[PDB]
Amino acid sequence: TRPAHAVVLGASMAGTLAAHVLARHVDAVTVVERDALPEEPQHRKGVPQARHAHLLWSNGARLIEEMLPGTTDRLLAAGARRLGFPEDLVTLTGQGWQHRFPATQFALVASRPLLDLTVRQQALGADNITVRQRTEAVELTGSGGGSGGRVTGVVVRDLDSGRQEQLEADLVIDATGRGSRLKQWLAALGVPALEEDVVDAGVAYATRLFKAPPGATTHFPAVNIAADDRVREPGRFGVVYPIEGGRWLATLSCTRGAQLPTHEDEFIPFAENLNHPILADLLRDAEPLTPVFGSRSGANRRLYPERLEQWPDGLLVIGDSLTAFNPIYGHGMSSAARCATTIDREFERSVQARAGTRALQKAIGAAVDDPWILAATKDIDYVNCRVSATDPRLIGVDTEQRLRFAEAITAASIRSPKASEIVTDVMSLNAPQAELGSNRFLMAMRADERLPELTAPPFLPEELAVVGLDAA
Amino acid sequence: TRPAHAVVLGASMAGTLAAHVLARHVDAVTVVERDALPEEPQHRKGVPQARHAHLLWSNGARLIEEMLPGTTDRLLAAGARRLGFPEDLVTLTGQGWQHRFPATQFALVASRPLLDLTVRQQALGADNITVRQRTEAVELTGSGGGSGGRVTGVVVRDLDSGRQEQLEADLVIDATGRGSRLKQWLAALGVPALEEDVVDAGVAYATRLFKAPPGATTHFPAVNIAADDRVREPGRFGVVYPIEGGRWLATLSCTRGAQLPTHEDEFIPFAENLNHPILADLLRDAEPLTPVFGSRSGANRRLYPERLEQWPDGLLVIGDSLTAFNPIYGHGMSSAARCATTIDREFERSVQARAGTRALQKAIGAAVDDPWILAATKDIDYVNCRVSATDPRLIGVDTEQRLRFAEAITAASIRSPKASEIVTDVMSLNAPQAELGSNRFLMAMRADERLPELTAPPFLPEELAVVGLDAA
Ligand SMILES: Cc1cc2nc3c(=O)[nH]c(=O)nc-3n(C[C@H](O)[C@H](O)[C@H](O)COP(=O)(O)OP(=O)(O)OC[C@H]3O[C@@H](n4cnc5c(N)ncnc54)[C@H](O)[C@@H]3O)c2cc1C
Ligand SMILES: Cc1cc2nc3c(=O)[nH]c(=O)nc-3n(C[C@H](O)[C@H](O)[C@H](O)COP(=O)(O)OP(=O)(O)OC[C@H]3O[C@@H](n4cnc5c(N)ncnc54)[C@H](O)[C@@H]3O)c2cc1C
Ligand SMILES: CC(=O)OC/C=C(\C)CC[C@@H]1O[C@@]1(C)CC[C@H]1OC1(C)C
Ligand SMILES: [Cl-]
Repeated sequence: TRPAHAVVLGASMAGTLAAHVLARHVDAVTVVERDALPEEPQHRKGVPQARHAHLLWSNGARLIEEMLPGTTDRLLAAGARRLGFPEDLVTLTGQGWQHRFPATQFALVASRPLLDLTVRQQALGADNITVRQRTEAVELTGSGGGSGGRVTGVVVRDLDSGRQEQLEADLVIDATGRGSRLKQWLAALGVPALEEDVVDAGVAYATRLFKAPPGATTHFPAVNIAADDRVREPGRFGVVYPIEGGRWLATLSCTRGAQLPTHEDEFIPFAENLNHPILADLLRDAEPLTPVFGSRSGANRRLYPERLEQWPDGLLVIGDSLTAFNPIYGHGMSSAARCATTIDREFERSVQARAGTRALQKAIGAAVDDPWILAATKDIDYVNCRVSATDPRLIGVDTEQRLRFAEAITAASIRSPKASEIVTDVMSLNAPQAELGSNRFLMAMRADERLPELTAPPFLPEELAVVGLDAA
Repeated sequence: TRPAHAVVLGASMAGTLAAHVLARHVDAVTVVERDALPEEPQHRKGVPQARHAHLLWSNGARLIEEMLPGTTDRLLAAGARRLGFPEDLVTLTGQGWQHRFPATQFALVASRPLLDLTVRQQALGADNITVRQRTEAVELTGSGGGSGGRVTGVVVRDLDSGRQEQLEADLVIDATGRGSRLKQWLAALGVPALEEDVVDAGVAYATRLFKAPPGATTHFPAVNIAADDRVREPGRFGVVYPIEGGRWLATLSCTRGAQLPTHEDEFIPFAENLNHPILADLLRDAEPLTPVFGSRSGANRRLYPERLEQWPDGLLVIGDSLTAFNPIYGHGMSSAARCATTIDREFERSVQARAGTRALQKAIGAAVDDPWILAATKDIDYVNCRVSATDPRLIGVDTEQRLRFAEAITAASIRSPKASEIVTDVMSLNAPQAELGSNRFLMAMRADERLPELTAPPFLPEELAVVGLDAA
């Protein structure tokens, strides 16, 4: 019969959205969150990635807006900014500067804790959602492997008390992020291991918060230095996004074989050694507000529970636990919104053999293919890249043809409007990566006008005035 | 690599939309249509159903509008009407008259040949679609059976000539309607027979065109008379929709075990023996413009090429040939729009070893599940219904439970606004039928007000003035 009680494990983006949606179809929804959840925008041990820059692409923004009307207006009231792509950015690519064509896509930019709090507020207010903060999921109960295994509940442990308790449920949602022990829990229940694709370029991040020159959060574009020669050299990148409170979030990145700034005095010299020193120039005399924060969670890994015949009934895995991506492309939250979107849209059809949770998990798997195959294609050809994947779209490919086509796509997007719009659709997770091989894109790539090469970064004079620069 | 030439077999609703969509992804697209296609709105031997009432539910209309912008305005320019449900209809159900709540869904109503021509106009004009009229596809070429056979092309026969040239293609789409020889073509090439669910209530139709009282096509609602019972007696129904040209399209229907008006003189007496004589009264002094047209195509059929592992590469089946429904629910065209919509949205992702066509056919099959189980559930329990199906949602269900819930839904839909909106979402193919078992709907069914039972059909006095009637 219908599920009556659902336990969502984890209360970050994936868990929160899935819990809000399940509450519409399930009588009772418990959320099990290890951390205490602040009622003020504040960092916390469970989401350490929140220290680094976070783009909410249009896909995620529009999907969240549909689940939770008013969330965008609430975020912008709080000082968030809607960056239009490519209009509101100064971007250096491997092929040159991006012409700031009129915005055809957008991302919402803000400190991640502000976005998390604003979503929790809109989503977890429901009467039939009980969130148990300071509570840790320890393992899953039930049988597994063979014939017809199912998950019956979850053993949770109060952290402030230390007591343990078995929490029974008809449905269990693992949303415990990239560091999920699902594999451990599954081995405990006697479930055979899952298929796992991995494309790991060894990306790491180093981030500092800065106080921005007055007005730069609204009248100065974001600046991104994303040039790369993947097969010869490890990548080195840098970004400066505006966030709320007149602040600049500056995030530097590299791939395996390169070295990030460990100390504060090494931050600027890394931005100086990029293909253009604009970032070092912008941050030279900005006031630093934090030390350097680091992250090493940059690998593209994807589990395939939809392929496991022994997948236990009543168990779903969403978010970073199901599949996590190279954050340079900023799709983690959008694909979290996708998983909750999919649960909302296939739940009723799936509960009418409990082939309904394996149907849910199958629809969920399809929903996250777009960010997986985008990040895996871009990263697969880096020098030193660790690759362990069965995806035929990656393994049996003529690599030099792949990079020649990669350079063509970038060369078209930076200097031709029709080719730029399609790329932003893919970059904003609103169109599949395969659209860039479509005849439509091939004809835009060939027939559209190509503006001249920008010799200097395309800043408006006003914009250089806001930060006290001119010339290049 | 990508397919280069696609042959769409059939140029009705399914074929035309698929041809327009394939043309966006395929360099060359030929459509093979048996009939000659008129440039003026006219009936034709290939679409004999066009004589009978045709509702374009909101689902189909919005899908067509997105693929072919401007089609809605063109239809209404031609005199079509957008019926708002339930506001613009006078409907008798098994549980009483439907309260004309403000419209929460809509259908486009017009003569089917008018809809056919204006969609062909918007769709087949493309540079890379050549339509060869008066040409019949007779059988398929290629390999087949065992491992992974493929279809190489189609043997076509020029009709005005007697000629018989083979037309090769990378992809072939069977859109030849309910009376397609697909099964013959597949058996000849050695592919095993496909799974087929059928729930056939023996539905037949009898239709007459009438000239409507001046203004009634704009200021008088559609009138729908739907019989109550199913388990004791065959159903007897009638509807009168306004169509373009100040005309009334009147279509009467019954299920197996009843007798339809076969000739002209028993039309009125059949609408006279319905549970309310409003239909016979409305056409008593109207001018009949046609003789009575008949149809016996009322069976719910669903093929499962997504289930056949021996399904030939490069072959797709869409439209009525893939799955056909009891037209009382008016979803055939909406499910055609879905099939081309699904092709358009997963073509690029799937042809990227033709493991892509079997993915397309799986995506298409999912798109047509909603009308299938929306047409099979209502019909499954009719007297005399012949059923041969593997669908667990029909075979393993408590008959009295299905019936008890059916009347509860209708009793709620006719007298409660919140319950009415959800039902119209489902009936207009905008929500899966499983939504009517949702917690959302169950609490709408229980918490929303129930207006008093309507004693008389709910015509406004103004409306009866337009047609010269009064009383009940
Ligand atoms: C450096 C970096 C930059 C990123 N930038 C972007 C970006 O620009 N845009 C974007 O869209 N995405 C970005 N991402 C990805 C994004 O942060 C995640 O995809 C997003 O947070 C969704 O993760 P999640 O909800 O699945 O789990 P997480 O966000 O990782 O959270 C897991 C939650 O589960 C809880 N939990 C864990 N274990 C247990 C347990 N045993 N019991 C109870 N609770 C538990 C944790 O406390 C936490 O609250 C970035 C990621 C990184 C690392
Ligand atoms: C009585 C009745 C009422 C209906 N009412 C509604 C309604 O209210 N709403 C709704 O949405 N749907 C309704 N339908 C269904 C709707 O008519 C169809 O679903 C719709 O026309 C889509 O069909 P199709 O394009 O797949 O094939 P069809 O419309 O049946 O057309 C098949 C085409 O293929 C061609 N063809 C066939 N064989 C060959 C061959 N060997 N070689 C070449 N060409 C060939 C034919 O000439 C024709 O052009 C109704 C159907 C019937 C029978
Ligand atoms: C980096 C490379 O060659 O990999 C292939 C590139 C692909 C598949 C598309 C990515 C776009 O080329 C990028 C990186 C430029 C877009 C940015 O200008 C923005 C701000 C819209
Ligand atoms: Cl991190």
